[PDB]
Amino acid sequence: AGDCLLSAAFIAYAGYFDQQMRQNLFTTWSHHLQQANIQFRTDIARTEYLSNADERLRWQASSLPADDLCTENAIMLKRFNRYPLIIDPSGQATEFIMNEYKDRKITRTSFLDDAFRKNLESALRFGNPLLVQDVESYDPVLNPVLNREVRRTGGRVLITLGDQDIDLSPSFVIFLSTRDPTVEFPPDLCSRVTFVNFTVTRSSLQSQCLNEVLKAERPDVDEKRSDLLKLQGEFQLRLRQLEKSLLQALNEVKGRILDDDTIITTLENLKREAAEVTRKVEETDIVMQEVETVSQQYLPLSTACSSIYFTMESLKQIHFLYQYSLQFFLDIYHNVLYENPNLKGVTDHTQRLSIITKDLFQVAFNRVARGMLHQDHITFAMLLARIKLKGTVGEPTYDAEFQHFLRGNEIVLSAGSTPRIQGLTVEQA
Amino acid sequence: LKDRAATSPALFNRCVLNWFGDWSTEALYQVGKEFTSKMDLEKPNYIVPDYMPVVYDKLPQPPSHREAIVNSCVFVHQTLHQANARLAKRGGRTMAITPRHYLDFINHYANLFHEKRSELEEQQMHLNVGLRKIKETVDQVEE
Amino acid sequence: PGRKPLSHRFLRHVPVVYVDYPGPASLTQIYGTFNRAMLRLIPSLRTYAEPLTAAMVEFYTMSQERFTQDTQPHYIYSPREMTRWVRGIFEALRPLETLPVEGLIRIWAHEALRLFQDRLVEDEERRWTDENIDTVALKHFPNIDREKAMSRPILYSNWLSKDYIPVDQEELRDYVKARLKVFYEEELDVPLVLFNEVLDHVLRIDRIFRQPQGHLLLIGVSGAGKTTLSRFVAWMNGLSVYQIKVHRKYTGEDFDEDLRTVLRRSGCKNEKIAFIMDESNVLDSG
Ligand SMILES: Nc1ncnc2c1ncn2[C@@H]1O[C@H](COP(=O)(O)OP(=O)(O)O)[C@@H](O)[C@H]1O
Repeated sequence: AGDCLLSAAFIAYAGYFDQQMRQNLFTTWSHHLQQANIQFRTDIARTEYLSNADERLRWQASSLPADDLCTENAIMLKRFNRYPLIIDPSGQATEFIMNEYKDRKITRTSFLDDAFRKNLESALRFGNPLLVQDVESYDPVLNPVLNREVRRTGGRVLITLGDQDIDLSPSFVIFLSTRDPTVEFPPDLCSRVTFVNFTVTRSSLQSQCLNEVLKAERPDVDEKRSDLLKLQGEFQLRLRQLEKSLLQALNEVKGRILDDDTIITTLENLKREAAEVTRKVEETDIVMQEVETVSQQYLPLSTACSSIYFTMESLKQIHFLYQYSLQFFLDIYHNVLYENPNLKGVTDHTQRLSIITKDLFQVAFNRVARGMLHQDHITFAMLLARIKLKGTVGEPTYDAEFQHFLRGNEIVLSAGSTPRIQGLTVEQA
Repeated sequence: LKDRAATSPALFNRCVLNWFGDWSTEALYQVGKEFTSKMDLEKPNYIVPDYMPVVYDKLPQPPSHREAIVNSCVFVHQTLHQANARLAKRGGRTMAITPRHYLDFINHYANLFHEKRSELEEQQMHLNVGLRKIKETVDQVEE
Repeated sequence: PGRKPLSHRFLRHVPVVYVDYPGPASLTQIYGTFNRAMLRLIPSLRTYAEPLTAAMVEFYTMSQERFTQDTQPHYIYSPREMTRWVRGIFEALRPLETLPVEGLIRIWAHEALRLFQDRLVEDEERRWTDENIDTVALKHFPNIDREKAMSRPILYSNWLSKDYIPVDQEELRDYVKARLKVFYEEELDVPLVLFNEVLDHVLRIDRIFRQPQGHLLLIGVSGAGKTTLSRFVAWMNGLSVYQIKVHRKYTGEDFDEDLRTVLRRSGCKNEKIAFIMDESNVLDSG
């Protein structure tokens, strides 16, 4: 009861918020439910409760990033009542949904197209998906479609799309998308669509980078995290598959006793896999106790990565030419991970993390500054130094000192400004 | 409305404006209670140690966990309203949340609850069928 | 806003007269005559015409002093509100006789809430209006029974009886469910739960539809039910709802033709039209 409550509250309400806000919403709802003793199971995974193995696998096959935000967006996209409105500055979501609907012949159309109505009426009759981009100029003829106000009272299900009436095919699904990362929408359109937001955020970078470094460094914790996820149902799914295989074998052999090994092998395999699942469940206390330690060990690297990328993104303000995309930072990160010349020999993890962090800082500075004027190298270099200083823990953040260094000399006062020693001037005083 | 009046002065001359407020906690509680009725949320074993109402007025007595479910749904709506307010206060680009969001949330809850009860019931009956088959195999072995 | 200052070249040829809001004494003299003329259907309450006008003017001025246009752009309080107040009270006394003072001040309070509170935005404003309508009622009528207000849901409807008798919450709710059964049978099988605000809004839209010049400005969040309630109460009063099907290529002459069609239906064939529009329906200032 409470578990589906949380899942549906996440699906219908969240979707426009970023990963941090989605998680804050979910943890607040979970705290409220547990405080009222609405029994919901802890250590929940939204992704695998709202999807199974084959759906996720086909999603990854059809060009879906491995990030959890993309998986939750795909979950919101498979099951929805209000037709989704996609927010993605880049195009992975649009190509994802084009791939997910090749077999149903999804038509690509835009509101700016003069043939939008012609492409929409034919799509709605034929019953094939239609994906419409550039929702900035949303066309008000879709209001009956988004409202689902089709009149079923008549013999055939006719929708009053415009002046004339068109029969609504049951397989018609419309998709809306935009190319702009963030823009205001009219509330009337807002109430008729499920905002699914692929826009990337500091928390999204932190999660992506943490996942990537955990896959690269210490693959064992990543594989046992995957196993922890598989503990929610899909291992039980394979359990049920072996159960039905045993049931088929039982009446395939008709209870043969002369050759019993045919069923003894299956029974032994079932016993072994049951023991394995029991061991995994009983280790759920030991795991997520060292997994959390490992994840927190790799957290400074991820927060440094997010800070570095968003400093690069904000470098637009310094100069118009300083234009860097997310793919450029992803290339920098993949370079510091999978082809470092400094990581060939060192195998200890605590030293490997230091090398990765240091070289990530260095490669970011090199790649960014190579396309910067020789008056901003110090600016980027010392912004990176500030990021590293917040990264390290041996010394304080020195927030007050930086704030003074930046803007505290603008404090207005005229008391005691007279120089006292002969070796001093008024501005120095 | 400021420039809607300027474009057409007759909007405040011949039209008696009726302001619709956002659905109050009572309205949300009533919608949730009525729509989550086909759902079977009746749990005989349920204990309430604390006091966390949102509706505050009707049926504050120890609930049957159905009042608790609807109370939690209304709290979800209120919490998203607080989330929007905090996001606007500490930044910008917030989005209006309508009663249609509440209706969509209740529909999602109903459908997901139905699916996740039906799948468990069907796997349980499959398990019982397998148990009966194993008993039949035991009978064959005894023979 | 929207008032462009006139050019001095034209302004010198036209003298201008400043017509301000009538003062409390002028308002009292204006509407005391109206109250005395209205109360001729009930000789039993002639002595209460003076305090009725006193309370009307005092409440109107009190709501004029605060809750001005600074907070919201639609907080316009004019003697037109007083005129509508008098017209509503008079229409609520046309078929009705032998009314006690409690019933008269009940009608007064109902009209004051309909013309003074349903416009307010915040709940604090609404409860301020309720508290001060109660306090002015008790100040200008210190010798009345709690029949004046009883439960705060002051409702008037002409559905249960021929006249415009006040109705109870539960009976009206049951009647609205009964009519919603047939409404669903006709169309919109979607369920509509009837909470207090829904009944209040339905009654307000009905009383607007009663008058010949009834025009509405239903302002509220999307999905609050403004359109559904509008069509429901339009059917419940036998008005044919007409909507504009708006798209991008929907031009000005299309709107002109739609206006021509709706006016032909309204005038010719004597068909009552509940023609409704939304903000998404408007794309041109024309
Ligand atoms: N009192 C109510 N109970 C249940 N549902 C309602 C209620 N009022 C409105 N709705 C729902 O709102 C939807 C349409 O809302 P609408 O009338 O378009 O609001 P608005 O006109 O303010 O956008 C309908 O599908 C209906 O189910």
